Amino acid sequence: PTHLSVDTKFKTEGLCVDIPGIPKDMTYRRLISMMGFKMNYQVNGYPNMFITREEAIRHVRAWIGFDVEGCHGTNLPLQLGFSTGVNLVAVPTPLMYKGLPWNVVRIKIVQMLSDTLKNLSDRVVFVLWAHGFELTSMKYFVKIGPERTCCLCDRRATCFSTASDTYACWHHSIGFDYVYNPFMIDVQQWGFTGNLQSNHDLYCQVHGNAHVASCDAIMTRCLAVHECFVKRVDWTIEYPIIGDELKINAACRKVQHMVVKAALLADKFPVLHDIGNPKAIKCVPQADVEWKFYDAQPCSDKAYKIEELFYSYATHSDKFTDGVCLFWNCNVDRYPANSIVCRFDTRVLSNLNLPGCDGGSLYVNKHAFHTPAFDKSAFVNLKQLPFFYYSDSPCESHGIDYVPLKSATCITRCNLGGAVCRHHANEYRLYLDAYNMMISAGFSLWVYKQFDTYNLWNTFT
Ligand SMILES: Cc1nsc(N(C)CC(N)=O)c1C#N
Ligand SMILES: Cc1nsc(N(C)CC(N)=O)c1C#N
Ligand SMILES: [Zn+2]
Ligand SMILES: [Zn+2]
Ligand SMILES: [Zn+2]
Repeated sequence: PTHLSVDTKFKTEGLCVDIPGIPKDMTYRRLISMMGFKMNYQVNGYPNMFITREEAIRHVRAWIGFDVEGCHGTNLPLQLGFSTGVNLVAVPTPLMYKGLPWNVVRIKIVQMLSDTLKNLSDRVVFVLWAHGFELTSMKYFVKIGPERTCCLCDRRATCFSTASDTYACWHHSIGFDYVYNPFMIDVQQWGFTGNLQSNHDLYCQVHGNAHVASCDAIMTRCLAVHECFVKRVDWTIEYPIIGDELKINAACRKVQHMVVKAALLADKFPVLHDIGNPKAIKCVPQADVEWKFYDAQPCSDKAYKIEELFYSYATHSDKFTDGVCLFWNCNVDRYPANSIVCRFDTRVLSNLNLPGCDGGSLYVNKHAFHTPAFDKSAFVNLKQLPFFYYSDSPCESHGIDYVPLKSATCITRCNLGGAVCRHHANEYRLYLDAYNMMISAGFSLWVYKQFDTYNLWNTFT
Protein backbone atom coordinates (compact mmCIF):
# COMPACT_ATOMS: atom_id res chain seq x y z
CA PRO A 1 0.00 0.00 0.00
CA THR A 2 2.73 2.58 -1.00
CA HIS A 3 2.71 2.86 -4.90
CA LEU A 4 -0.36 3.02 -7.30
CA SER A 5 -1.11 -0.52 -8.72
CA VAL A 6 -0.97 -0.55 -12.57
CA ASP A 7 -4.12 -2.80 -12.32
CA THR A 8 -6.08 0.13 -10.70
CA LYS A 9 -8.98 1.39 -12.90
CA PHE A 10 -8.69 4.65 -14.91
CA LYS A 11 -11.97 6.49 -15.73
CA THR A 12 -11.74 7.20 -19.52
CA GLU A 13 -14.79 9.49 -19.97
CA GLY A 14 -12.42 12.54 -20.03
CA LEU A 15 -10.42 10.93 -22.95
CA CYS A 16 -13.31 9.94 -25.23
CA VAL A 17 -13.43 13.20 -27.34
CA ASP A 18 -9.71 13.12 -28.36
CA ILE A 19 -9.96 9.23 -28.32
CA PRO A 20 -13.44 8.16 -29.54
CA GLY A 21 -14.25 4.48 -28.80
CA ILE A 22 -11.96 4.26 -25.76
CA PRO A 23 -12.99 1.30 -23.52
CA LYS A 24 -14.96 2.29 -20.37
CA ASP A 25 -12.98 -0.55 -18.69
CA MET A 26 -9.28 0.52 -18.59
CA THR A 27 -6.33 -0.11 -16.17
CA TYR A 28 -3.14 2.02 -15.95
CA ARG A 29 -1.33 -1.05 -17.44
CA ARG A 30 -3.48 -0.95 -20.65
CA LEU A 31 -3.43 2.92 -20.63
CA ILE A 32 0.41 3.04 -20.42
CA SER A 33 0.52 0.49 -23.33
CA MET A 34 -1.91 2.62 -25.42
CA MET A 35 0.36 5.68 -24.79
CA GLY A 36 3.08 3.59 -26.61
CA PHE A 37 5.25 2.55 -23.56
CA LYS A 38 6.19 -1.03 -22.42
CA MET A 39 6.63 -1.75 -18.63
CA ASN A 40 8.21 -5.25 -19.40
CA TYR A 41 7.10 -6.63 -15.93
CA GLN A 42 9.98 -4.60 -14.29
CA VAL A 43 10.84 -4.38 -10.51
CA ASN A 44 13.49 -1.60 -10.89
CA GLY A 45 11.90 1.14 -8.70
CA TYR A 46 9.48 2.49 -11.40
CA PRO A 47 6.32 0.35 -10.97
CA ASN A 48 3.96 2.97 -12.55
CA MET A 49 4.21 6.31 -14.48
CA PHE A 50 1.00 7.39 -12.62
CA ILE A 51 1.00 8.00 -8.82
CA THR A 52 -1.33 8.31 -5.82
CA ARG A 53 -2.56 11.72 -4.55
CA GLU A 54 -0.47 10.98 -1.37
CA GLU A 55 2.76 10.40 -3.41
CA ALA A 56 1.95 13.57 -5.47
CA ILE A 57 1.46 15.50 -2.18
CA ARG A 58 4.92 14.31 -0.90
CA HIS A 59 6.39 15.55 -4.28
CA VAL A 60 4.52 18.92 -4.61
CA ARG A 61 7.89 20.62 -5.38
CA ALA A 62 7.96 18.43 -8.56
CA TRP A 63 4.49 19.51 -9.92
CA ILE A 64 4.37 20.95 -13.49
CA GLY A 65 0.91 21.44 -15.01
CA PHE A 66 0.90 20.04 -18.59
CA ASP A 67 -1.78 20.46 -21.30
CA VAL A 68 -1.85 19.83 -25.10
CA GLU A 69 -4.41 21.33 -27.57
CA GLY A 70 -4.96 20.63 -31.33
CA CYS A 71 -3.88 23.88 -33.09
CA HIS A 72 -5.45 23.67 -36.64
CA GLY A 73 -2.34 13.73 -33.76
CA THR A 74 0.15 12.87 -36.61
CA ASN A 75 -2.03 15.01 -39.00
CA LEU A 76 -1.95 18.45 -37.25
CA PRO A 77 0.31 20.66 -35.05
CA LEU A 78 0.07 20.36 -31.19
CA GLN A 79 0.29 23.26 -28.66
CA LEU A 80 2.31 22.08 -25.60
CA GLY A 81 1.54 24.20 -22.49
CA PHE A 82 3.28 24.09 -19.05
CA SER A 83 2.48 25.79 -15.68
CA THR A 84 5.80 27.67 -16.26
CA GLY A 85 3.66 29.74 -18.71
CA VAL A 86 5.61 28.30 -21.72
CA ASN A 87 3.77 27.24 -24.94
CA LEU A 88 5.68 25.20 -27.61
CA VAL A 89 4.19 24.19 -31.02
CA ALA A 90 5.29 20.70 -32.27
CA VAL A 91 4.75 19.66 -35.96
CA PRO A 92 5.18 16.07 -37.25
CA THR A 93 6.72 17.12 -40.68
CA PRO A 94 2.06 33.97 -21.62
CA LEU A 95 5.16 33.05 -23.80
CA MET A 96 4.06 31.74 -27.28
CA TYR A 97 6.63 30.01 -29.65
CA LYS A 98 6.25 29.12 -33.42
CA GLY A 99 5.98 25.57 -34.94
CA LEU A 100 9.07 23.24 -34.90
CA PRO A 101 9.65 19.46 -35.17
CA TRP A 102 9.69 17.15 -32.11
CA ASN A 103 13.51 16.60 -32.34
CA VAL A 104 14.12 20.31 -31.30
CA VAL A 105 10.89 20.78 -29.21
CA ARG A 106 12.06 17.88 -26.94
CA ILE A 107 15.48 19.64 -26.27
CA LYS A 108 13.60 22.78 -25.10
CA ILE A 109 11.39 20.57 -22.80
CA VAL A 110 14.52 19.17 -21.01
CA GLN A 111 16.14 22.68 -20.71
CA MET A 112 12.87 24.19 -19.31
CA LEU A 113 12.16 21.38 -16.77
CA SER A 114 15.87 21.26 -15.65
CA ASP A 115 16.09 25.05 -14.99
CA THR A 116 12.68 24.95 -13.23
CA LEU A 117 13.25 21.83 -11.06
CA LYS A 118 17.04 21.48 -10.34
CA ASN A 119 16.83 23.42 -7.00
CA LEU A 120 13.37 21.93 -6.04
CA SER A 121 13.08 18.17 -6.76
CA ASP A 122 14.81 14.86 -7.73
CA ARG A 123 11.83 14.33 -10.20
CA VAL A 124 8.99 15.83 -12.36
CA VAL A 125 5.23 15.15 -11.69
CA PHE A 126 3.17 16.17 -14.77
CA VAL A 127 -0.21 17.34 -13.36
CA LEU A 128 -3.00 16.63 -15.91
CA TRP A 129 -6.62 17.33 -16.74
CA ALA A 130 -6.35 14.49 -19.28
CA HIS A 131 -8.37 14.55 -22.55
CA GLY A 132 -6.04 12.37 -24.75
CA PHE A 133 -3.48 14.49 -26.71
CA GLU A 134 -1.23 15.08 -23.62
CA LEU A 135 -1.03 11.30 -22.83
CA THR A 136 -0.53 10.34 -26.54
CA SER A 137 2.21 13.06 -27.04
CA MET A 138 4.49 11.77 -24.22
CA LYS A 139 6.12 9.04 -26.43
CA TYR A 140 7.57 12.04 -28.41
CA PHE A 141 9.68 13.41 -25.47
CA VAL A 142 9.68 10.70 -22.68
CA LYS A 143 11.72 7.45 -22.28
CA ILE A 144 11.17 5.04 -19.32
CA GLY A 145 13.30 2.20 -17.92
CA PRO A 146 14.76 1.06 -14.59
CA GLU A 147 15.68 3.73 -11.99
CA ARG A 148 19.20 5.08 -12.75
CA THR A 149 21.79 7.58 -11.43
CA CYS A 150 23.36 10.67 -13.09
CA CYS A 151 26.54 9.98 -15.15
CA LEU A 152 28.17 13.01 -13.30
CA CYS A 153 26.70 12.61 -9.69
CA ASP A 154 24.71 10.41 -7.23
CA ARG A 155 21.27 12.10 -7.80
CA ARG A 156 18.55 9.89 -9.44
CA ALA A 157 18.43 10.36 -13.28
CA THR A 158 15.59 12.52 -14.76
CA CYS A 159 16.88 13.01 -18.38
CA PHE A 160 18.51 10.95 -21.22
CA SER A 161 20.72 11.86 -24.25
CA THR A 162 20.40 9.90 -27.56
CA ALA A 163 23.66 11.62 -28.72
CA SER A 164 25.76 10.10 -25.88
CA ASP A 165 23.58 7.14 -24.67
CA THR A 166 23.90 8.61 -21.08
CA TYR A 167 21.62 9.65 -18.17
CA ALA A 168 21.61 12.93 -16.17
CA CYS A 169 19.81 14.54 -13.20
CA TRP A 170 18.32 18.09 -13.57
CA HIS A 171 21.71 19.72 -12.63
CA HIS A 172 23.74 17.93 -15.39
CA SER A 173 21.28 17.66 -18.32
CA ILE A 174 22.57 20.40 -20.74
CA GLY A 175 22.10 19.11 -24.34
CA PHE A 176 19.88 16.10 -23.26
CA ASP A 177 16.82 15.38 -25.51
CA TYR A 178 14.47 13.03 -23.47
CA VAL A 179 12.65 13.19 -20.09
CA TYR A 180 13.52 9.97 -18.17
CA ASN A 181 11.08 8.24 -15.75
CA PRO A 182 8.69 11.20 -15.28
CA PHE A 183 5.71 10.80 -12.93
CA MET A 184 2.17 12.05 -13.66
CA ILE A 185 -1.35 12.28 -12.15
CA ASP A 186 -4.74 12.99 -13.81
CA VAL A 187 -6.70 15.44 -11.56
CA GLN A 188 -9.90 14.29 -13.40
CA GLN A 189 -9.71 10.85 -11.61
CA TRP A 190 -10.49 12.63 -8.28
CA GLY A 191 -14.29 12.88 -8.83
CA PHE A 192 -15.18 16.25 -10.45
CA THR A 193 -18.36 17.39 -12.36
CA GLY A 194 -18.01 19.79 -15.35
CA ASN A 195 -14.89 21.15 -17.12
CA LEU A 196 -11.48 22.44 -15.81
CA GLN A 197 -12.41 26.17 -15.96
CA SER A 198 -15.75 25.73 -14.09
CA ASN A 199 -13.94 23.88 -11.20
CA HIS A 200 -10.78 26.09 -11.09
CA ASP A 201 -12.95 29.29 -11.10
CA LEU A 202 -14.89 28.17 -7.95
CA TYR A 203 -11.63 28.76 -5.99
CA CYS A 204 -9.39 31.23 -7.92
CA GLN A 205 -9.98 34.70 -9.58
CA VAL A 206 -6.24 35.23 -10.43
CA HIS A 207 -5.69 32.78 -13.37
CA GLY A 208 -7.73 33.55 -16.55
CA ASN A 209 -8.45 31.34 -19.60
CA ALA A 210 -7.11 32.62 -22.96
CA HIS A 211 -8.01 29.14 -24.47
CA VAL A 212 -4.19 28.49 -24.77
CA ALA A 213 -2.46 25.35 -23.46
CA SER A 214 -0.27 27.03 -20.72
CA CYS A 215 -3.48 28.60 -19.14
CA ASP A 216 -5.15 25.14 -18.75
CA ALA A 217 -1.74 23.83 -17.50
CA ILE A 218 -1.60 26.66 -14.88
CA MET A 219 -5.34 26.22 -13.92
CA THR A 220 -4.82 22.38 -13.56
CA ARG A 221 -1.93 22.73 -11.01
CA CYS A 222 -3.86 25.58 -9.27
CA LEU A 223 -6.90 23.28 -8.82
CA ALA A 224 -4.63 20.38 -7.65
CA VAL A 225 -2.95 22.71 -5.07
CA HIS A 226 -6.45 23.89 -3.99
CA GLU A 227 -7.57 20.23 -3.40
CA CYS A 228 -4.36 19.01 -1.68
CA PHE A 229 -3.22 22.09 0.44
CA VAL A 230 -6.29 24.43 0.94
CA LYS A 231 -9.49 22.30 1.38
CA ARG A 232 -7.32 19.41 2.77
CA VAL A 233 -4.22 20.03 5.01
CA ASP A 234 -1.83 17.25 6.22
CA TRP A 235 0.73 19.00 8.53
CA THR A 236 2.28 15.55 9.41
CA ILE A 237 4.07 15.35 5.98
CA GLU A 238 7.79 16.34 6.34
CA TYR A 239 9.68 17.56 3.17
CA PRO A 240 13.46 17.43 2.46
CA ILE A 241 15.92 20.36 3.10
CA ILE A 242 16.79 22.08 -0.27
CA GLY A 243 18.01 25.55 0.90
CA ASP A 244 18.38 27.74 4.03
CA GLU A 245 15.36 26.21 5.86
CA LEU A 246 17.41 25.70 9.09
CA LYS A 247 18.98 29.24 9.14
CA ILE A 248 15.59 30.89 8.22
CA ASN A 249 13.75 29.00 11.05
CA ALA A 250 16.51 30.00 13.54
CA ALA A 251 16.43 33.65 12.34
CA CYS A 252 12.63 33.66 12.86
CA ARG A 253 13.04 32.39 16.49
CA LYS A 254 15.79 35.06 17.19
CA VAL A 255 13.86 38.06 15.66
CA GLN A 256 10.62 37.07 17.47
CA HIS A 257 12.34 36.99 20.96
CA MET A 258 14.13 40.33 20.10
CA VAL A 259 11.00 42.17 18.90
CA VAL A 260 8.56 40.98 21.61
CA LYS A 261 11.19 41.43 24.43
CA ALA A 262 11.77 45.05 23.21
CA ALA A 263 7.99 45.78 22.82
CA LEU A 264 7.45 44.70 26.49
CA LEU A 265 10.43 46.82 27.76
CA ALA A 266 9.42 49.95 25.71
CA ASP A 267 5.66 50.06 26.62
CA LYS A 268 5.41 47.74 29.74
CA PHE A 269 2.12 46.06 28.57
CA PRO A 270 0.55 44.17 31.55
CA VAL A 271 -0.90 41.36 29.26
CA LEU A 272 0.20 39.75 25.93
CA HIS A 273 -2.48 37.96 23.79
CA ASP A 274 -0.59 35.22 21.85
CA ILE A 275 -2.94 34.34 18.93
CA GLY A 276 -1.85 31.43 16.70
CA ASN A 277 -0.06 28.06 16.68
CA PRO A 278 -1.63 26.00 19.53
CA LYS A 279 1.83 24.31 20.16
CA ALA A 280 3.38 27.78 20.89
CA ILE A 281 5.70 28.53 23.90
CA LYS A 282 6.40 31.95 25.55
CA CYS A 283 9.00 33.50 23.11
CA VAL A 284 10.23 35.70 26.07
CA PRO A 285 9.98 33.38 29.15
CA GLN A 286 11.68 35.88 31.58
CA ALA A 287 9.20 38.76 30.78
CA ASP A 288 7.05 40.33 33.59
CA VAL A 289 3.70 40.06 31.67
CA GLU A 290 0.47 37.96 31.82
CA TRP A 291 1.00 35.60 28.80
CA LYS A 292 -2.51 34.42 27.58
CA PHE A 293 -2.57 31.91 24.63
CA TYR A 294 -5.35 31.53 22.00
CA ASP A 295 -5.36 28.51 19.62
CA ALA A 296 -5.72 28.91 15.83
CA GLN A 297 -4.38 26.75 12.98
CA PRO A 298 -2.67 28.27 9.92
CA CYS A 299 -5.47 29.64 7.71
CA SER A 300 -4.63 28.11 4.29
CA ASP A 301 -7.69 29.53 2.45
CA LYS A 302 -8.86 33.11 3.38
CA ALA A 303 -7.26 35.23 6.19
CA TYR A 304 -9.18 34.98 9.52
CA LYS A 305 -11.74 37.81 10.08
CA ILE A 306 -10.68 39.60 13.32
CA GLU A 307 -14.46 39.89 14.12
CA GLU A 308 -14.86 36.04 14.14
CA LEU A 309 -11.42 35.29 15.78
CA PHE A 310 -12.14 37.41 18.95
CA TYR A 311 -15.88 38.29 19.36
CA SER A 312 -17.78 35.16 18.11
CA TYR A 313 -19.55 33.61 21.22
CA ALA A 314 -18.34 36.90 22.89
CA THR A 315 -19.74 35.34 26.17
CA HIS A 316 -17.31 37.59 28.16
CA SER A 317 -14.65 37.57 25.35
CA ASP A 318 -11.12 38.31 26.78
CA LYS A 319 -10.08 42.06 26.65
CA PHE A 320 -7.96 41.84 23.40
CA THR A 321 -7.81 45.73 23.44
CA ASP A 322 -5.89 45.61 26.81
CA GLY A 323 -2.10 45.02 26.45
CA VAL A 324 -0.66 43.82 23.10
CA CYS A 325 -1.67 41.07 20.61
CA LEU A 326 1.12 38.93 19.05
CA PHE A 327 0.13 37.47 15.62
CA TRP A 328 3.24 35.40 14.65
CA ASN A 329 2.20 34.04 11.19
CA CYS A 330 -1.49 34.28 12.24
CA ASN A 331 -3.05 35.94 9.12
CA VAL A 332 -6.12 38.18 9.71
CA ASP A 333 -8.03 40.60 7.39
CA ARG A 334 -7.21 43.73 9.51
CA TYR A 335 -4.98 43.67 12.63
CA PRO A 336 -6.03 45.62 15.75
CA ALA A 337 -3.79 48.72 16.40
CA ASN A 338 -2.29 47.09 19.60
CA SER A 339 -0.48 44.33 17.57
CA ILE A 340 3.02 42.88 16.86
CA VAL A 341 2.80 41.00 13.50
CA CYS A 342 4.92 38.65 11.33
CA ARG A 343 3.12 38.05 7.94
CA PHE A 344 4.57 35.97 5.02
CA ASP A 345 4.65 37.98 1.73
CA THR A 346 3.21 35.47 -0.75
CA ARG A 347 4.77 37.53 -3.65
CA VAL A 348 8.44 36.59 -2.74
CA LEU A 349 10.59 34.63 -5.32
CA SER A 350 12.37 31.68 -3.59
CA ASN A 351 12.89 27.87 -3.88
CA LEU A 352 10.74 27.46 -0.69
CA ASN A 353 7.81 29.50 -2.14
CA LEU A 354 5.74 27.80 -4.91
CA PRO A 355 2.85 29.52 -6.74
CA GLY A 356 -0.54 28.82 -5.06
CA CYS A 357 -4.31 29.45 -5.39
CA ASP A 358 -6.24 32.77 -5.73
CA GLY A 359 -3.05 34.94 -5.40
CA GLY A 360 -1.76 32.89 -2.40
CA SER A 361 1.43 30.76 -2.30
CA LEU A 362 2.59 27.34 -1.03
CA TYR A 363 5.54 27.88 1.38
CA VAL A 364 7.35 24.56 1.85
CA ASN A 365 9.91 24.65 4.75
CA LYS A 366 9.83 21.30 6.69
CA HIS A 367 5.96 21.46 6.25
CA ALA A 368 3.69 22.80 3.43
CA PHE A 369 1.75 25.96 4.41
CA HIS A 370 -0.56 27.36 1.70
CA THR A 371 -0.77 31.13 2.56
CA PRO A 372 -3.52 33.63 1.56
CA ALA A 373 -2.51 36.41 -0.92
CA PHE A 374 -0.48 39.24 0.76
CA ASP A 375 -2.76 42.35 1.20
CA LYS A 376 -1.16 45.71 2.35
CA SER A 377 -4.61 46.88 3.62
CA ALA A 378 -4.36 44.31 6.52
CA PHE A 379 -1.78 46.61 8.23
CA VAL A 380 -3.58 50.04 8.14
CA ASN A 381 -3.54 50.38 11.98
CA LEU A 382 0.19 49.43 12.07
CA LYS A 383 3.58 50.54 10.62
CA GLN A 384 6.57 48.55 9.32
CA LEU A 385 8.82 47.52 12.25
CA PRO A 386 12.20 49.24 11.67
CA PHE A 387 15.40 47.12 12.14
CA PHE A 388 17.17 47.28 15.55
CA TYR A 389 19.30 45.19 17.92
CA TYR A 390 18.77 45.43 21.71
CA SER A 391 20.76 43.71 24.53
CA ASP A 392 20.69 44.10 28.36
CA SER A 393 23.51 41.46 28.41
CA PRO A 394 26.84 42.48 30.06
CA CYS A 395 29.69 43.69 27.75
CA GLU A 396 32.20 40.77 28.06
CA SER A 397 34.02 38.91 25.19
CA HIS A 398 34.61 35.35 26.66
CA GLY A 399 36.46 33.43 23.85
CA ILE A 400 35.36 36.20 14.93
CA ASP A 401 37.78 39.15 14.15
CA TYR A 402 36.73 42.84 14.66
CA VAL A 403 36.20 46.20 12.87
CA PRO A 404 34.89 48.65 15.55
CA LEU A 405 31.07 48.93 15.02
CA LYS A 406 29.27 52.29 14.56
CA SER A 407 25.42 52.01 14.42
CA ALA A 408 22.47 54.15 15.65
CA THR A 409 20.42 50.84 15.82
CA CYS A 410 22.80 48.99 18.30
CA ILE A 411 20.87 49.55 21.58
CA THR A 412 23.34 48.46 24.31
CA ARG A 413 24.95 49.96 27.51
CA CYS A 414 28.26 50.27 25.56
CA ASN A 415 26.76 52.33 22.68
CA LEU A 416 24.98 54.57 25.27
CA GLY A 417 28.45 55.13 26.82
CA GLY A 418 29.84 56.04 23.33
CA ALA A 419 31.78 52.90 22.14
CA VAL A 420 30.23 49.46 21.17
CA CYS A 421 32.10 46.57 22.95
CA ARG A 422 33.41 43.62 20.82
CA HIS A 423 30.81 41.09 22.17
CA HIS A 424 27.77 43.32 21.29
CA ALA A 425 29.40 44.09 17.87
CA ASN A 426 29.52 40.29 17.05
CA GLU A 427 25.94 39.72 18.37
CA TYR A 428 24.78 42.82 16.44
CA ARG A 429 26.28 41.55 13.13
CA LEU A 430 24.97 38.01 13.73
CA TYR A 431 21.44 39.39 14.47
CA LEU A 432 21.50 41.71 11.41
CA ASP A 433 22.42 38.58 9.30
CA ALA A 434 19.50 36.51 10.76
CA TYR A 435 17.13 39.53 10.32
CA ASN A 436 18.15 39.88 6.58
CA MET A 437 17.79 36.08 6.06
CA MET A 438 14.22 36.27 7.39
CA ILE A 439 13.19 39.33 5.32
CA SER A 440 14.60 37.98 2.04
CA ALA A 441 12.81 34.62 2.82
CA GLY A 442 9.60 36.76 2.51
CA PHE A 443 8.53 37.52 6.14
CA SER A 444 7.37 41.12 6.84
CA LEU A 445 7.14 42.68 10.34
CA TRP A 446 4.61 45.32 11.50
CA VAL A 447 4.02 46.97 14.93
CA TYR A 448 1.71 49.37 16.82
CA LYS A 449 2.41 53.02 15.70
CA GLN A 450 3.48 54.23 19.25
CA PHE A 451 6.51 51.81 19.03
CA ASP A 452 9.79 53.77 19.44
CA THR A 453 13.31 52.31 20.10
CA TYR A 454 14.12 55.62 21.94
CA ASN A 455 12.22 54.14 24.96
CA LEU A 456 14.75 51.22 25.22
CA TRP A 457 17.73 53.43 26.27
CA ASN A 458 16.23 54.03 29.83
CA THR A 459 16.40 50.22 30.56
CA PHE A 460 20.11 50.96 31.32
CA THR A 461 20.54 53.58 34.18
C1 LIG B 1 -14.65 32.49 25.75
C2 LIG B 1 -14.19 32.30 24.35
N1 LIG B 1 -14.64 31.25 23.67
S1 LIG B 1 -14.28 31.38 22.05
C3 LIG B 1 -13.20 32.72 22.28
N2 LIG B 1 -12.44 33.21 21.25
C4 LIG B 1 -11.58 34.37 21.42
C5 LIG B 1 -12.50 32.64 19.92
C6 LIG B 1 -13.68 33.12 19.10
N3 LIG B 1 -13.85 32.53 17.93
O1 LIG B 1 -14.41 34.02 19.54
C7 LIG B 1 -13.28 33.14 23.62
C8 LIG B 1 -12.57 34.25 24.16
N4 LIG B 1 -11.94 35.14 24.56
C1 LIG C 1 6.64 29.39 8.33
C2 LIG C 1 5.25 29.43 8.88
N1 LIG C 1 5.02 29.00 10.15
S1 LIG C 1 3.38 28.90 10.48
C3 LIG C 1 2.94 29.58 8.94
N2 LIG C 1 1.67 29.77 8.56
C4 LIG C 1 0.64 30.02 9.56
C5 LIG C 1 1.22 29.63 7.18
C6 LIG C 1 0.27 30.72 6.71
N3 LIG C 1 -0.84 30.30 6.13
O1 LIG C 1 0.56 31.90 6.89
C7 LIG C 1 4.09 29.89 8.21
C8 LIG C 1 4.04 30.51 6.95
N4 LIG C 1 3.95 30.96 5.92
ZN1 LIG D 1 24.02 14.87 -11.79
ZN1 LIG E 1 -5.88 29.53 -10.18
ZN1 LIG F 1 28.63 46.05 25.05
